[PDB]
Amino acid sequence: VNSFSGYLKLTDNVYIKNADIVEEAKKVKPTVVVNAANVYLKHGGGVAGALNKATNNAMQVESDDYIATNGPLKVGGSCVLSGHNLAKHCLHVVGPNVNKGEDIQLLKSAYENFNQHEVLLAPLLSAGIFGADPIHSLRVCVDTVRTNVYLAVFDKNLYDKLVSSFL
Ligand SMILES: NC(=O)c1ccc(O)cc1
Repeated sequence: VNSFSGYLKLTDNVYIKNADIVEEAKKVKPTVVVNAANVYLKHGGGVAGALNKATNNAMQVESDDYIATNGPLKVGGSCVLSGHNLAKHCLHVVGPNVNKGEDIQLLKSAYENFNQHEVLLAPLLSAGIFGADPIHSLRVCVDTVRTNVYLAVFDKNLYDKLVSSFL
């Protein structure tokens, strides 16, 4: 049993809810929240901007030190950093950004990072301002992630379309 409430069960391991990923983390304090990161960990907008704002910019300060030491992530890659006031840990995952011309085949590699964690609160990778089709992102998630993933879909309209089109 875990603390996640109000989710629709899609598969053995994938759950979905209409929720802003920022308010859900604050309520649940999950072990792992996933950030929709870029390779520079520049948390300007989208999910990353919202998560970072909720940490009062502490996520960005920690991230800048991580990049100064390690250099940029890979598209499809990840790093584990603090969850600050939102979670124990934040798994910063880089899905391909279609609005930068990145290979959508890298979305499966991105979701493979989730398998290193038994339970996660996450957004749909490469959705929103990353430009991918969220229906596709959900299909890759279901077909790639084997650990227990709780997806927060911000758009009520999109949430309803994802559920009603799910195979
Ligand atoms: N909380 C927000 O402002 C936000 C922004 C983009 C998303 O994809 C999800 C949430």
